[PDB]
Parts: sequence; structure tokens; C-alpha cells
Amino acid sequence: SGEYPTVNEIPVGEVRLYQIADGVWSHIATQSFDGAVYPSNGLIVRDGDELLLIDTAWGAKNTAALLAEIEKQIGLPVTRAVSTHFHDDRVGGVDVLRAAGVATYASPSTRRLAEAEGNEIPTHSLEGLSSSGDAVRFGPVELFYPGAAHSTDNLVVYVPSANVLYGGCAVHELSSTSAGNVADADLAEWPTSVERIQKHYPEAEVVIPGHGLPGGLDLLQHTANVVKAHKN
Ligand SMILES: C[C@@H](c1cccc2c(-c3ccc(CS(C)(=O)=O)c(F)c3)c(C(=O)O)[nH]c12)N1CC(CCCN)OC1=O
Ligand SMILES: [Zn+2]
Ligand SMILES: [Zn+2]
Repeated sequence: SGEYPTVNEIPVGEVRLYQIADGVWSHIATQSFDGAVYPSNGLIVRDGDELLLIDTAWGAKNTAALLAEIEKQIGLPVTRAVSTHFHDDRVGGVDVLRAAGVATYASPSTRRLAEAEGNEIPTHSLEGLSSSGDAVRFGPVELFYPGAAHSTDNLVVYVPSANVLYGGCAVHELSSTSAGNVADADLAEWPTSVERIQKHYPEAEVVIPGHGLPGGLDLLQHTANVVKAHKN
């Protein structure tokens, strides 16, 4: 009923949308992994009379439910999707998207890692993002590669019309107590990558983490703080 949703409102298999700004929504779903349940976020950005999707809803059935929820709540077609790194919370559901008319994109690094992991593989490669600090335009967003953080391939997304910074899994929510799933992380480079984000997007008004509640720019410093303590 208006607050940002959590698992206690999200059974696995259901998707909720949350209006972030004009023409910007997050999507929230939940999934089981290794016997625990987690929420995860993605983004939807209005692109004229179409929609750009950032990240799947963490699995095939969640992603089908996402498309249904978008049709119910927004009613514009999703034409393109970008996955911001290679893990299942970002690409699991790409096959569903591809069979629903959506053109799927990721960096070549993400595509290679997804293929090696046995995860679903976006169709199209996003060039121009291979060096930290690189940025490219993609419809109504800017894609930015900050350097290695949660993963070596993680991308962040900026919506300039609304000053919305979608950090993906390189950014944690303010309540976080540790740096999340660090299996593929670079804890030593992560603060430097976060500093790059802070320097590039100083006018961000909303910051959305890969998992958990949006807030403001403090999410970036908080992330650096929890990661430094995790490394140590
Ligand atoms: C599918 C993904 C994965 C699965 C399960 C959980 C997460 C988490 C996670 C965990 C805890 C918290 C709360 S908190 C900040 O307070 O701790 C959280 F916010 C996020 C993250 C992430 O942090 O983004 N991602 C997860 N996977 C799979 C995987 C294995 C790759 C092996 N090569 O690696 C990975 O990330
Ligand atoms: Zn991940
Ligand atoms: Zn994640």
C-alpha cells in the first residue's frame, strides 16, 4: 500500500512495481537460493511509447510474471533489456524475454561470464564499456562501467531525466550488514569503483541498490563502508 515492498509482501513468483519518478519504476521479486529467500530489484524506464528493462526478475517464472505486471500496470511494450552482470538475478529470465519479443543486451564481459557459469546469455554485446569510467547511451539511460566491485563486469545505470542512479549489485541498501554475495567480488577494488560512481553522478537524487530499499547518495558511502569491513 505504498511503501517499498519487501518479501513479506512478495511471495516467490510474484512481482511488484514501484514508481520511482516520472517514467521510472523499479521491479521487485523474490527468489530462493541455497535455502534462503532474497529480494532483488531491477529497473523499467519509459522510452517514448516503449519500455527499456534493466535486469530480469531472477528466474524464468518471475520474469514471465514481471512482463504480466508491466502489461497490467503500464501497458507499453518492453522492447529492449540490459543485464548489469552475469548472475542469475540479472540474466535468469533472458530466455523468457527473448521469446516475448525483447532484444537482450549485456557487455561482452557479462556474456562470456554468463556462458561460462551456465547462466542465460543476452543476445547482443554492448561495446564501449570495457574500461573503468566508460559510459555509453542506451535509449533513455546512460550505462557506466565503474570497475570491478560486486563482480568484474557490473554496470550501473543512470536515468538523466530523473537523476536516478541504479547501482545494481555494486550498491547495497542502508540496512546492509555485510557486502552480500561476494563469490565473484573484488573487495579491494570495490571502494575505488564506488568512488568512481560518486564522482561521475554527484547529482543523483535516488539511488537504487541491486537488493533492498532505495535511498539517496548515502547508499554509496555505506556500501564502501560495509565492503571495507568485509575485506577486513
Ligand atoms: C544470484 C546471486 C545471489 C544469490 C543469493 C544472494 C545474493 C545476494 C545478497 C545476499 C545478501 C544480501 C543482504 S546483505 C547486503 O545485508 O548481506 C543481499 F542484499 C544480497 C547478492 C548480491 O549481494 O548481489 N547476490 C546473490 N549470486 C550467485 C552467486 C554465485 C556465483 C558463483 N560463481 O553470486 C551471486 O551474487
Ligand atoms: Zn551478483
Ligand atoms: Zn545481486
